[PDB]
Amino acid sequence: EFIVGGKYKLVRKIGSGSFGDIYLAINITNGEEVAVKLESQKARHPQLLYESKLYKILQGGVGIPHIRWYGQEKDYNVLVMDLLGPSLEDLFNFCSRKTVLMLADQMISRIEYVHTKNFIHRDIKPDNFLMGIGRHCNKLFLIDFGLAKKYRDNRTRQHIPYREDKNLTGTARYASINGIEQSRRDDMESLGYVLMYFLKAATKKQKYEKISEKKMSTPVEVLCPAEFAMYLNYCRGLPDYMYLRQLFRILFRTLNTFDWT
Amino acid sequence: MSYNYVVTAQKPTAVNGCVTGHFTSAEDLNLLIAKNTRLEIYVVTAEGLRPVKEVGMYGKIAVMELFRPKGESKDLLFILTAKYNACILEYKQSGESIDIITRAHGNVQDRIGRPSETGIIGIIDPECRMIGLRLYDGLFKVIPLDRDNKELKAFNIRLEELHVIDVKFLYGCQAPTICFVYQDPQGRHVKTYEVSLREKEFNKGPWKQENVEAEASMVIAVPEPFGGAIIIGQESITYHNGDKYLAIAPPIIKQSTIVCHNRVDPNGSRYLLGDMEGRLFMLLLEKEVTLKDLRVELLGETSIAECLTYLDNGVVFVGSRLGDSQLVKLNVDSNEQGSYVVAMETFTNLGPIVDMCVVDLERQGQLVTCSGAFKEGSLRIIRLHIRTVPLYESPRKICYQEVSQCFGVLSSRIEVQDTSGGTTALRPSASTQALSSSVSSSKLFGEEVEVHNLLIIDQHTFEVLHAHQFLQNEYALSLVSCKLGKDPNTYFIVGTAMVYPEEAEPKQGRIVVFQYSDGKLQTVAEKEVKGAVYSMVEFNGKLLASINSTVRLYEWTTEKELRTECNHYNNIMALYLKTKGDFILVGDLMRSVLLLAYKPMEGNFEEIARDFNPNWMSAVEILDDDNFLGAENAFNLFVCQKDSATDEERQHLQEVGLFHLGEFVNVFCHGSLVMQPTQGSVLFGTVNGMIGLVTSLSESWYNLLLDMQNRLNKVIKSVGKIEHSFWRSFHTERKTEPATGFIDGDLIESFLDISRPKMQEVVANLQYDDGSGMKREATADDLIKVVEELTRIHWSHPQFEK
Amino acid sequence: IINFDTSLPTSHTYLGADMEEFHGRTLHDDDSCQVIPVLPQVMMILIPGQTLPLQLFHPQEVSMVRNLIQKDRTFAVLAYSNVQEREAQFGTTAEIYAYREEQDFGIEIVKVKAIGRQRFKVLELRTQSDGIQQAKVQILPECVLPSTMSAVQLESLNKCQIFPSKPSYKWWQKYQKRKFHCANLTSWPRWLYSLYDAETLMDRIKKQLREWDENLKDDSLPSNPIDFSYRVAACLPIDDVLRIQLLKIGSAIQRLRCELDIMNKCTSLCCKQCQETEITTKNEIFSLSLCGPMAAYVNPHGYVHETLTVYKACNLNLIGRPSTEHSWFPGYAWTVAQCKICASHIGWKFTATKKDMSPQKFWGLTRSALLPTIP
Ligand SMILES: N#Cc1ccc(NC(=O)Nc2ncccc2OCc2ccccc2)c(O)c1
Ligand SMILES: O=C1CC[C@@H](N2Cc3cc(NC(=O)c4ccccc4)ccc3C2=O)C(=O)N1
Ligand SMILES: [Zn+2]
Repeated sequence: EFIVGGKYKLVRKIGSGSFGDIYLAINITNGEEVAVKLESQKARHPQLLYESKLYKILQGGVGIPHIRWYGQEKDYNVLVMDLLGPSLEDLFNFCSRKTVLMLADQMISRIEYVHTKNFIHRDIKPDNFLMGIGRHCNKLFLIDFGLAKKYRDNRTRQHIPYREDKNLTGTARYASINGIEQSRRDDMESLGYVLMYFLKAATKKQKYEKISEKKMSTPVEVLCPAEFAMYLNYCRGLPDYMYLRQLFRILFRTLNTFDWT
Repeated sequence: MSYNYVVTAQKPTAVNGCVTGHFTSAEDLNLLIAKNTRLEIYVVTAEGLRPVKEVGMYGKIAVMELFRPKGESKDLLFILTAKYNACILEYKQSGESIDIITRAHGNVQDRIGRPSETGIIGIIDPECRMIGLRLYDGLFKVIPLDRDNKELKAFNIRLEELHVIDVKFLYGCQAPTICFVYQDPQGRHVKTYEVSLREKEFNKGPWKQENVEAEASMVIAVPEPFGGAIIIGQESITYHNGDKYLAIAPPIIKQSTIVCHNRVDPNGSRYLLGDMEGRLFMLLLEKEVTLKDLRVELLGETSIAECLTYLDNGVVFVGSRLGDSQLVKLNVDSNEQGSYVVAMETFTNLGPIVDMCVVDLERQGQLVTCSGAFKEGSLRIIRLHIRTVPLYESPRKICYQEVSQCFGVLSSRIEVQDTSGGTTALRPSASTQALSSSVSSSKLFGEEVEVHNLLIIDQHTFEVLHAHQFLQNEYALSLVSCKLGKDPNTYFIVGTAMVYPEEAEPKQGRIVVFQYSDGKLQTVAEKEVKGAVYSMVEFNGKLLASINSTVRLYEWTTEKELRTECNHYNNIMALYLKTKGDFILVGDLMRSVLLLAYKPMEGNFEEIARDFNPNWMSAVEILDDDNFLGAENAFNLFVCQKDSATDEERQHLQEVGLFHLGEFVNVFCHGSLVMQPTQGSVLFGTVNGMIGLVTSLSESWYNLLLDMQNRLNKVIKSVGKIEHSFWRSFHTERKTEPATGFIDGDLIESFLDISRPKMQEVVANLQYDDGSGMKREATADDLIKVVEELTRIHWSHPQFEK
Repeated sequence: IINFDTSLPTSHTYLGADMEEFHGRTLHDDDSCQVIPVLPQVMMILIPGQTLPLQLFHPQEVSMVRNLIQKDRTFAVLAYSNVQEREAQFGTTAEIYAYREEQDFGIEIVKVKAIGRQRFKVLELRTQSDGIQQAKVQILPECVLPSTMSAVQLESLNKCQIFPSKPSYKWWQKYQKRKFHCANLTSWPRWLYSLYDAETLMDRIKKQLREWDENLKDDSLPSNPIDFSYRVAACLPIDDVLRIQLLKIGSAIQRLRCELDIMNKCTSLCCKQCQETEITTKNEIFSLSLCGPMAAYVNPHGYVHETLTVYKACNLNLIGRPSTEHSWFPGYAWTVAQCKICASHIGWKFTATKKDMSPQKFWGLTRSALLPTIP
């Protein structure tokens, strides 16, 4: 049986259709349930090292896991971490399809940490959020950092110069305006579309560009509190995100546990 | 070194047994005194004791009895040694020549079994039909006394009772009957058995009883016509004979425990009792055929007695181990209270020797020892010529200060708790009758406490000049006299500990420095330590101290203080501490030898070698840079050496010498010329009062003496026909091994005592590597010269018999 | 330890209560050269008298155990100085008293319970062709020493050398005064001789243990000095070098003295990776088993853990849900405990299922992840 580094044992499958199928490993010396992302040495998408590096540069926080072991085993590269749990997405659609905005500020707090840690996730979807298990049952964790752009450069983090005519498919339903390179503003703009979320075809010019143009055809006020709709607008105007956080705390307090809990 | 020589300077003086009877002749009363390995025979005359014969045994005498079987002219002697050699001996005299004839001999050891904790018991029945030995728990060994039993064949019977205290043979029985007292979880009981030699089994005894005191220890077999037994306990004295029962609880015997007895009248009318303090009692049995009552009276005070014997004319022999043996007279009248004792003769006992020193080496050394305990403690000055200085308390440690011309003695006395919260002394002692007295600090039932003192003694008159009393609950352990640092003054340094009954391991102690100047003793400096200072030595102008398990080196500052230089931590306690140059020898009570060196440049301690073998150790010494001496469990000597031919072997000490001495060594000293081919000179003192000399030989001399020893064993007749090789073998309960690296000087010096034809037989075919260079057939004269040169390394014993 | 049975953890019921039980002994004579097989996976220091559970998976170990069952049932547990190069100087002989075999999952499993018997010294290690290790072994002796007074005692007091049995501070005063009466014939006092007396050392150890753990029944400890010392050494939560040091000791008195020295030196268990955080204190250690606070258990995959049972632990992180499968202590569910700093495996937290039991929450910690601090 596949023993990861002579210490773990892959018992079953928990997620697939991904770059790294996320297995459930078990420590043959401890008994702990473990999450293992496994990718081939000749796989088409080598995001395993990408996400491991992003976890490594994360190094702590209430939303970033701990890498138990990395390296490689024969033709299948491996990443062992703590068993994350259930996805925020696979909790919102399983439960029933205050909780929304209490989570949102937890997400908002998460992104300050990644922005202050000199990089960007850039791939925000409800799938990439996962609730913890046990002690972490109430804490948000952002994962799937394989598609996360690193702004670390020489000395202090320097945003790379913007380059027009760029493509984005990782955020299929949250692409929005993003030629404009994904950045801090682009992170928080996808969050507002995730909060909002809380005619296709094979041609991409109709399945992505038409969605984006309909997304920005009308102001956010008609689609939507309109006050936090215009917060979204002026958040996309991008410094300001500290202000946006204090304003969102004000909104959270001015409304007089979560869905599944 | 690797080859050593052991000789006896003073024979043991302590008495462990004594019997009376008719051994030399049927018309003469004889006293036989058993000292360690030495048997002395005396004839009882009106003037006193007349010595006739003294013999040496190849063993420690444990059992000594006199019996007269049917058809024999006089008494025969039964001896059992601590190595289980059993012999029956006869006294024969043909004109001037006197010999001890061996009638039967053998070894009665059992290959399996644990030795009894209460010891070895040997009894002979009044009808002279068997011998009963209690050697191992649960077994009783019987030796038939038929004429045709010359190898001493014995058989074992099983005892249901595992913990036996005492056992005796009863008088007036048709079959051999034994009576004994045993202990079980219920208490202590008295039981009897009958011994059948045909069936080799135990039969049912004539009577059984249960009412025995919880502190009963002694069984006394009363002869005819009374019969029965007397059981002596801490509070009561009882007489049991079938349905008869008598008990008394005299208030006079509660103070101390009765440890010895003897019979005065042939019919058991009177008995002598002695206790642990020196009181002599009389036990009187009243008669109508049958016994009426028991009475006890106090006779007086003698030495602390190990054994008592009556000499048929009102004279009693007191055989002591803690002090001098006495001959006393029992008078019908008295001085204060009825029937006192009067001393008439005193015999020297140097044991126990707990410490000693060598003084006046300018011109011929002298030995000063701390001897005795309790009221028998004294100082002995040995030149043999012996001088006694009674202290009336216990001497512990001693040292000599030449500048002050005085001795420093550590002592202790026993005081009892009075109602007033203080303590009261039992007798006037040296520490209470000193010229000048001082205390460290002043502080305020029937419980005994120990008070420790430091005594200053003049070297000419041996009077007490100054006594210093230490703190309450303080136990003084070490004492040195030395000069420290650049100070031109000589100091007395004492290492103490604080001992509280509720604490197992002492956590406090101190080192105190005293100076004796202008007739007074003053305190210069004191240092508080967090342990017990077991030993101290002078290390190249510094002070080496052993606190609990660590070794500390101190420096003497110009401000008159002790400053710590380096610490070394061990897993063992440093009970023993010796020094030669830059080397330090460390040892504990479990025979763990550690060799350390001082690195002067680095200022710390380095470990050179070690040897860990679990056994009980009593003393160690340094012979030279490589070889070290020690004393083992049982009564043994060992020698270890280093670097004999990687770091595994260089850090290991191996045993190059093993020997069975027969004595318990307490102290080693370098007495180079105490008594004015051999190298070095070390003296040791034992519990039995024996003083010995250890010197080092060369290869050639060792080989010659070993060959001569082997030849002498074939020509010298031993008493009991014990083999010298078996006697000198290293002995432990788990191991037995032949002796290596040691020459027995007593056997070598016995060569001068044999006849000339026997000398010719010994010296035949011996190749002598004379100083000329070429080996030639040795003659008796050359070996006589060698042996006389060997005897010159110690004094000469005087004649014993008249 | 109320309404809970202390004998349950000793039977190791998680392996199967239908073992084949073997009665009989085999003691090798002292100081002899013998060849004994070595199990290649065991990395434990075995103290004599200690129980070792094993689950063996590889075919060579199964063949070795099957051969051993028919012949003297002894294998060697080597106390490795460092497991890196598989070198060791001393070890112990273990004897099998329980054995069963299962053909589950298409493979062969052998379950063994073993007890330690004798200490030895390693002369030579041979790794023969098949892939197992046979060692040349010299059997170390057990040193029994008589009383210290057996060299100075006068024969007269030897009659009173036995004393009436125990009914006790006054009693121990009397015991010291009367047993070592002849200490004045030597250079040392009575308390020094008491410091080397096995009975007194055992009494002191029992007093200390009862002060730390009050539920300690009087008769739970053996009455023999050798067995007492071996049990105490087995139950002490110390590191490998100290266990090797205790295994090298041949005398029971020295072993007792070393154990007292270990106990007296202040200790608070800390994480091995961090060496800065304190997991538990010696006050919160209790004996949920008849063996004591520490014992050896085996997990489903054949790894032996030495678990220390403590009432309370600090700075531990719990991962996962309480699972009741394969629990070493019946009636409890375990949750994995990691260090709050280094995130290394320290042990488990056991929460009971019923409500009439006691205690309901406690912690089990592995010795290999614990380090004793000495100030
Ligand atoms: N049968 C049996 C039996 C044998 C042994 C034991 N206990 C023990 O060994 N140590 C023990 N116990 C309870 C509380 C504290 C304890 O020391 C903790 C400790 C000691 C040394 C270093 C560091 C920590 C028992 O409770 C039963
Ligand atoms: O008291 C105790 C005793 C048991 C002890 N375990 C339990 C355990 C299970 C495991 N996984 C498994 O078997 C397992 C389960 C499902 C599929 C594949 C494997 C691994 C290690 C440990 C381990 O060490 C523990 O945790 N606490
Ligand atoms: Zn840690």
